[PDB]
Amino acid sequence: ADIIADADSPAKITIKANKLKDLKDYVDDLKTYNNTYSNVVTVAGEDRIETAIELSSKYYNSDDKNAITDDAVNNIVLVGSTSIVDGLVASPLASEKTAPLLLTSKDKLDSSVKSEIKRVMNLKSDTGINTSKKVYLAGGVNSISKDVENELKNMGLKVTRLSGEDRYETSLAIADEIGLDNDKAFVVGGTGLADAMSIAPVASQLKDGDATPIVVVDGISDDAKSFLGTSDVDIIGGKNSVSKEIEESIDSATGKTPDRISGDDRQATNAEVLKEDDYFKDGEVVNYFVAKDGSTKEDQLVDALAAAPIAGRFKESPAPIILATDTLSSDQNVAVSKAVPKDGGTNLVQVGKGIASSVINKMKDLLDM
Amino acid sequence: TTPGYTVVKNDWKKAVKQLQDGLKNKTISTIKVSFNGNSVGEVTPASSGAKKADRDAAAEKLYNLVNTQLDKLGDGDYVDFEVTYNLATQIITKAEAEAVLTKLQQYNDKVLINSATDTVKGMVSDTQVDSKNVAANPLKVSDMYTIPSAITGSDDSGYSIAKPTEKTTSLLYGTVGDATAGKAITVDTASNEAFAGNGKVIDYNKSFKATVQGDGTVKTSGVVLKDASDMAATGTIKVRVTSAKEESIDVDSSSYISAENLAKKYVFNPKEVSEAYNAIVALQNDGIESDLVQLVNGKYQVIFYPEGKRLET
Ligand SMILES: CC(=O)N[C@@H]1[C@@H](O)[C@H](O)[C@@H](CO)O[C@H]1O
Repeated sequence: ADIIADADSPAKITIKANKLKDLKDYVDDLKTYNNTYSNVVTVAGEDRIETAIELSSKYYNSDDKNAITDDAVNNIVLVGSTSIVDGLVASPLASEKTAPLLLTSKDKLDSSVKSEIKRVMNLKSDTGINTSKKVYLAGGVNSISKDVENELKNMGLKVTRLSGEDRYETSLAIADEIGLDNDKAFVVGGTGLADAMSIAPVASQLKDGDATPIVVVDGISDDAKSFLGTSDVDIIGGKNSVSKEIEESIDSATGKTPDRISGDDRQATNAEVLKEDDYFKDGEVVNYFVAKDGSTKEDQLVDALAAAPIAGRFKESPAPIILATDTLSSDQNVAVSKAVPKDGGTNLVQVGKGIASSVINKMKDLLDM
Repeated sequence: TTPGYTVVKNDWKKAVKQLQDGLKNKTISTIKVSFNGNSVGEVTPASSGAKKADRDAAAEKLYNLVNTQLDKLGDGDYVDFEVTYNLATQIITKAEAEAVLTKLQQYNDKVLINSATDTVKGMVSDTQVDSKNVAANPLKVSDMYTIPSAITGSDDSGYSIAKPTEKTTSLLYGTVGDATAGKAITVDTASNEAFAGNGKVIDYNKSFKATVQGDGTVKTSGVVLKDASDMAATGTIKVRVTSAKEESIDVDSSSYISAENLAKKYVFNPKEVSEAYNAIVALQNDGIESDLVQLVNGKYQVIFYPEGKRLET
């Protein structure tokens, strides 16, 4: 009848009940609470630079259950610890190059990120660092200085820099590296970043190892017109960021009438991204990430930068990022409840720890965990 | 994924005693013992356990072999038994057979058939008055059967109860005031048998009953038996003892640890928990048996062995 137990198990638990009523109920609650403590986790350091490393530690070159890779990596993407605009365009790049997205200070390469670059590529004095081991620098000398670039070269490493003199053409430089090998391209304005972070985990989703590039327009440059040859475009953000004029500039330059995903609030457009079917299929979203929205301080959207490529490569079902520092909006509340299947969610990842406990608990209830 | 039985350390004497009793009544032929996965001996009564002295010697050899190992069992250690058994060969002691004999003799005065009235059927005389049935005295078990007074056997081979010797009655079964004569009452030879253990007990629901037949006649039963258990007649059972501790979760108790605090305390194999859940549902809806879900002492139950403790945060 019974079984021969594992000699290392410390307990023999027997659960009893009169009605298999109450037995089913107790086992059902156990099944969920067991999965909760295993699969609901926080990943944060005590610094934006230090949080980005903890993501790298957990998901790249790791023994973790949900690591993107369990071996060393060849590529790395680097972004200035304050330049949010750059590493938003960079999130697709990190996804296609199978690279972690790390943050550095502009003056000097920080001590911490330097050691993580060694750990994640498995750099050792007894093995030759050959030409496959590379670092991408997303941004100009404005964001990541010439000093830091040379500090990397002197380690014996390859440093390609995608950049320009302004935000509009750096994004072009990054987008040109990313494979524009299919008709999708996301467009965002120089302002309205919290509209744009919502699309970073989507652009990072891969089809045949190809990511979807994003371009930052003014709301077009002639370079962007040639770049966007006959493309279907989705504009993310409101008109405040992308005018209906430049919506037509795209309509004429390509020949394609572009679609727009927008909301009143930054949390509303977050909720709108989730509810788009081309983005996430209805009733099949089990993996979720939570990160600060920047309501209390616009500078905290940096933490969503490093998590976006990991969420878009998570397991085999992609993950959105739910932007919420202090509270969740009703739009996000209903969108999540529609995204989750009947059974519930399987994974919840809190990125950074400026997020109120209320918000995490609301998520747990919506997802039956 | 291995069938068997697992004993917590604190219960090892209880379990060992069971194996000893099995050896003494010829149920167990051999037991193969091993410590932490390595064979260290085998207990087997001499000459198929024909002699009580040899069976008692095997019982002692078992305790002597394992007691210090089990009492000193630490984290990670384990003792495995392989029990070869056959319930048919079970025998009974002098005290056991004489204890059944007394409970059988209490049925001596029990009534099998009552006397008939004009309105209900029962015992009626075999001869009539005015061509119409009259009543007779009730039928005792002592009238149809003679239960033995003593038992038969020895300590080596076991003891036995002879089947009560069958007798006849010339009285009949019918209604008082009927023209038609009463119908005959005879013993059922296929419902009276001797008792000597052999993995069976006395079936008191079917023993010493009168059973009316389709044609209207009555057959009586004597000593009827039934299986002591529904487990297979023969085979080899694995039994393990570990250093684990036993925890009882009664959800109907006044106080009991909630499912939340259980996942707080231990980590469980996800496949094992869902396999239990699914087993409950298939029983609740479709009536499907499952080894995972059992009904013991009027309570359905499942058994989990968690991977280990959950690390603090
Ligand atoms: C715990 C356990 O299973 N003990 C076994 C039992 O299964 C078997 O029926 C009996 C022989 O009658 O021998 C006992 O040792």
